[PDB]
Amino acid sequence: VVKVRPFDVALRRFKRSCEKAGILSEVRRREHYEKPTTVRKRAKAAAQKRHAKKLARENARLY
Amino acid sequence: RKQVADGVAHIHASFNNTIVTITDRQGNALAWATAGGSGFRGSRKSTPFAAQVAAERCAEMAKEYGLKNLEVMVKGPGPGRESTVRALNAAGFRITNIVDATPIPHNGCRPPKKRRV
Amino acid sequence: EIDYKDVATLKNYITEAGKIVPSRITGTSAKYQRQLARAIKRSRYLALLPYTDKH
Amino acid sequence: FKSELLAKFVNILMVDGKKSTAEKIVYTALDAFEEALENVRPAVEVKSRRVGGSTYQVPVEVRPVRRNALAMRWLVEAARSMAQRLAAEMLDASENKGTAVKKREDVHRMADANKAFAHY
Repeated sequence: VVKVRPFDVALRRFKRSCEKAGILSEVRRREHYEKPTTVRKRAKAAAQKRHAKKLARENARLY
Repeated sequence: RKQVADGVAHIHASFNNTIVTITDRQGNALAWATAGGSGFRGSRKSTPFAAQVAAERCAEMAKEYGLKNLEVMVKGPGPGRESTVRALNAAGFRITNIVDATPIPHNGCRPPKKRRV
Repeated sequence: EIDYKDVATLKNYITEAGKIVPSRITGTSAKYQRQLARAIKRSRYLALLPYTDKH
Repeated sequence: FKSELLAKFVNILMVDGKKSTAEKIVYTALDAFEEALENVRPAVEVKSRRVGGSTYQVPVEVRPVRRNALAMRWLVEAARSMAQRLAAEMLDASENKGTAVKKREDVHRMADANKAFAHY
């Protein structure tokens, strides 16, 4: 929700007011049924990648 | 025609088409226009620009009722979200409020199966 | 010490949409976050908070 | 005349190294441009992309140099005596008629029809 208080701002403010309610995110989640197993598999690989990043990104000479 | 000045634009941006239904504030329809009735078909319906035209076509049919101020209720994930709203500003209409009206179930019905395309 | 009646506090932990805010954002302790979420949800049932911005 | 666009025009008219034959033709029919060019110069053209797995005709700007060059090419190609065909075109080109002007039109037509692909 954005009360137009110029329009160009208001539509950008709108576009960021709906990012933040994860609206488009949510529609794309609920377009097709994610089977619960697949949901978890994604979530593990997410966590696993996130860690395996940070770990080696603390191990982060080059030249 | 009952002349109305304050109204509501309901943008329905599917991934396929985009519909624009300009109503009074009581949600009685006055005008409607659709990307896939405003010329474009198949691929090109699902573009911002087709939806823009829908909005334009609807706008210049909403002036019969003499509308001036609209609130924009943008409902869905489609390409014709932003473009329709621009096409209402750049068609005179003062936009008061830009609501998102996308239906979000609070876990509800099992969506259709995934496309093994 | 979270009450389903203390709307004012609870409102610091809901978004404009009405959504419960992550504990990551707010910085709440897991234990507190759990108790918020419970309170917020009791508030919502007493229509002291809203479930959704729409309604 | 001491103009690089004129140089271009003849070289775009020139065939098989024959600059003289060309130069004569253009110089003579000029005795009988900068306007008639500017009424053929196209601002917009369709290109084509492999979009993911199809071929879509996507509108793009013509940059000013290609603008003058595409015009010359279109004049000559329509135009193609020659001096009794190269003022013929390049006067109807100041009177928004012919085939070099039809190009500017039928190009813009194609782009107008493909605005739905403009920026995507």
